[PDB]
Amino acid sequence: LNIAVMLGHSHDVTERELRTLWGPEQAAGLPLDVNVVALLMNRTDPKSLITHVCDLMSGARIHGLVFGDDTDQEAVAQMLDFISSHTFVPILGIHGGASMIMADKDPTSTFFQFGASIQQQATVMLKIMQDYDWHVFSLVTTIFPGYREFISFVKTTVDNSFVGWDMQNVITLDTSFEDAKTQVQLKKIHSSVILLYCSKDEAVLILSEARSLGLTGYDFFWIVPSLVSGNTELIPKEFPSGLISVSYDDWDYSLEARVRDGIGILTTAASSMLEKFSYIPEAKASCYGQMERPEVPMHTLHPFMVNVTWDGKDLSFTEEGYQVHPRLVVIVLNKDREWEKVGKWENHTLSLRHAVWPRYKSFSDEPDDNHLSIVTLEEAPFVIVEDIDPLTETCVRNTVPCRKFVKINNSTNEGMNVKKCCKGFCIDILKKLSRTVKFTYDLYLVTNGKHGKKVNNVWNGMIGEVVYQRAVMAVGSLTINEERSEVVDFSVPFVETGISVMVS
Amino acid sequence: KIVNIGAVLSTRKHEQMFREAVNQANKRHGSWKIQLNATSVTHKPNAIQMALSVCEDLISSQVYAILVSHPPTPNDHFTPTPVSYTAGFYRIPVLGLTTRMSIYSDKSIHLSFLRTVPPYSHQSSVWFEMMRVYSWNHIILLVSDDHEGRAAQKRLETLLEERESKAEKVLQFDPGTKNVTALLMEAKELEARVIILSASEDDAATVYRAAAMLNMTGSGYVWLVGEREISGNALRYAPDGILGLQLINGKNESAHISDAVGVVAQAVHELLEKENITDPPRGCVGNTNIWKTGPLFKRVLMSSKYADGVTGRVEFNEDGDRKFANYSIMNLQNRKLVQVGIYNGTHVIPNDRKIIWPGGETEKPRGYQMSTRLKIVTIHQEPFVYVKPTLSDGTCKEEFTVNGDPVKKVICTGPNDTSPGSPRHTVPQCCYGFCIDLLIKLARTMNFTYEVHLVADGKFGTQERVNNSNKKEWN
Repeated sequence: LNIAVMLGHSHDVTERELRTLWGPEQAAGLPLDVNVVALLMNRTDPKSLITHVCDLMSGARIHGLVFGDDTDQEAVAQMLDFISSHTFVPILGIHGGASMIMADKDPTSTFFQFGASIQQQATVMLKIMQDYDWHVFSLVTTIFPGYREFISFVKTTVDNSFVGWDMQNVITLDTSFEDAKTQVQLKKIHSSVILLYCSKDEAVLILSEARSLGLTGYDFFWIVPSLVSGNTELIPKEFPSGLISVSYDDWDYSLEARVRDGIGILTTAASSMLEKFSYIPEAKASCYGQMERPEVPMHTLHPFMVNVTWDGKDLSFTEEGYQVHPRLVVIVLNKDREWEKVGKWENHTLSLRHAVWPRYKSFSDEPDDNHLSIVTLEEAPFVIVEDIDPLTETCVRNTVPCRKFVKINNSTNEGMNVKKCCKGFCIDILKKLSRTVKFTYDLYLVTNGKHGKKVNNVWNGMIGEVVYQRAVMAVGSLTINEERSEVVDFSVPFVETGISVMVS
Repeated sequence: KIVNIGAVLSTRKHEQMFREAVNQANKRHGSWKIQLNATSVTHKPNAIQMALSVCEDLISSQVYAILVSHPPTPNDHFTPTPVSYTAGFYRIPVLGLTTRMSIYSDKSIHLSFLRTVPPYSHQSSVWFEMMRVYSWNHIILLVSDDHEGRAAQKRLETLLEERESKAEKVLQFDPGTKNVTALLMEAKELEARVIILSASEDDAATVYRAAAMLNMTGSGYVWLVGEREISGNALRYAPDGILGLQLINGKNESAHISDAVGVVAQAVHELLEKENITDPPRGCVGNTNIWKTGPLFKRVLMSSKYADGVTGRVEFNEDGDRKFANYSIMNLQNRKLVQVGIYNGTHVIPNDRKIIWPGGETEKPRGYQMSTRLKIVTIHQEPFVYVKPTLSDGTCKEEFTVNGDPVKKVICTGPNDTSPGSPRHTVPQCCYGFCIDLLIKLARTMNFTYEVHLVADGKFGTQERVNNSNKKEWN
């Protein structure tokens, strides 16, 4: 019947009136005369809350609430408790401080928010560690109120995993402005992927320290969620390439699209009211009196917000008000330090990415030349290629993923780089060389030719990848021929061979 | 310079006590230009409002800190959320004076709210001191499922597993459990009779009825009680000899006024020694920015020590609750509380008034009483357990070994259709083998009886996942 809307100063008010008119003419044509009152502000201010909220509660007892701000203060969504409990009116938090979920939803809270759902944050962070097989960790949080929760999430959800994630401990920076104790605790990072759970200014501090620690090198990786990114409109300076956040931002969406979605959620809750009741518990009158009690005898939307579906998208909510099928726009910073679309989680909470493994790409450079393109043939038992095993991850005990060029058709020969599991002699040898020569090795497979073909001396296979430097390194079961030694240098023989004859 | 400090009471005579303590603060060790003006507000008749005086009158007068009582009735659901969190927009520190609701002790949501009176979950640690005086190992825990209750569970389980002491049962409740009798019959099944209680008043009173009702009130049935259940009708249906707690200087709030004004005054004179003292915002309009010295307020309040308090040393935990506040342990005797236990915070002082344990004598009981009845389930493995049927009598036969020796046989309750998804019928079935010989040797040398069963699964059982694909459970 009535929905109130308070926003950050953004896309305008008559625009939202047109959005409401389009949502009304769209679908589910509402026997309830839904009427919406919207405003644009910039305040984190409780007298503004008193004026706007109490004057709209005086006016016709407004029943719906939508809040997308241009703010970042987390406790605002925690201060929505007194609206949820001193009006008992359901609240929708899309952007701004209303998005910032740190309020574990009370039985007196009437919270439903499009904000960064915490349990789903932990699971999506772990599936990000899955989908590029970054099993080796380093964990740095702080002791902001509510991070011990995330410590419990990481510990339990790794211990509930049979994957066996390589654990480096949660390095909790105690207080700010230590600046010597923090450097002692951050010289304890001795792995590649660094997982941060901090504020924004502390992230400025930690990146300023780690650019001195050498931890911001660009073979390291940095997956830092929406606690630090927040507004993608704000891009501060010390935040390099390869910073990976998970946020419900309007890259994939707009403001008014989520407006119409959330109003539709409220109208399906109101239709379930009109199913199970035929009347509605009205909103309160004033902020300045308590007439009889707070007896919710007509049973507000918490069983009615359980089942919400719209337009092929389940906009239903869990018991703690989080999204059953969430959106979860995964956004990675690049060379230009631009917040760009990478991952999605809308299809059964499964990842939808670009298959781009390398993202730290010389923003605050840190050049590194250690990656050895080793493109060999499938040579049993030197090279034995398996496929991806569904063993709760893509991690088999003796394998390396190797990106084949799987061509689409004969006319469309686009070789999709399909990672496939890899074993054999030479891969055990490259593991031995990662243990002795200790560098990184890039495994792919040969499609054009096998070893080398003098097609007017235009080499194919292994030698075609060596001469034209496709495979800078090439191992194989390569016969060191005199003709091949004319063209390509060779190492020591490591397996004795020659020509033999097989007979019965 | 001018520091405005608020106070939420119900009276104004103790607000004048705050004013005279502010005069003392201007006199004592804190001097001298002008730095204090008086603000003090009673409780409001409308619990919706609760911030009118705060923004219009306190934040407009730039109040740094407010000292808050419970309510004007102090016993309804009006335990002080709203003034605290309406001060908690911009991360302003608030000291709860006598609050014991450990919901407020949760730092994760209650951001900057510290107490001169610690809640009951700190009292959980106190019961561990009972352990080291009274030598227990088998523990009965009873928790109404509360955020207070689960936080106290967390403190209990940490302080158990630090000393490797192991509780037996944690039975769980809501505030309002009256059919406790099933959980009471579960509670009849233990060596332990050590009863640790955490629920509301009428919960306790009905339990003192139903358990007494069980009988379950005999010597050994020791009632370890939180102070909420030392109020109301939980008082009026409890038996005698019950160990209860009392926080010393919990109710004389004038001593809390004197201590709190001394603490906050020298905390302000620690604040004024720092740098970049940000200006307190007048308006709750246009001030779109949280405090910067908010964490500097926290670093002042956590690191300041006040040994010269009326209640003792006013020095805090890492919860902002006071360390080494004086404890006493009391005993309803003819429903009259009798002093036994005294603690500085940790130092055990049993009074000469004896502990009649709340059933029989003054003898320290035992939650250790064996039954010599051993629940055994036996895996269907021959020759270890030959699982054959019994007679038509349900009894085993009269057979012999190869040596002509009559076999030690065991009637074993177990399913017929020993497969999952089948009609399983618990039938007495004869059992034969090694382990029966072993157990009867141990019956002779050890004096135990044995309660032998068959496996419904026919399996050992490993850690496997239940649905939601993470639940690693032993099967």
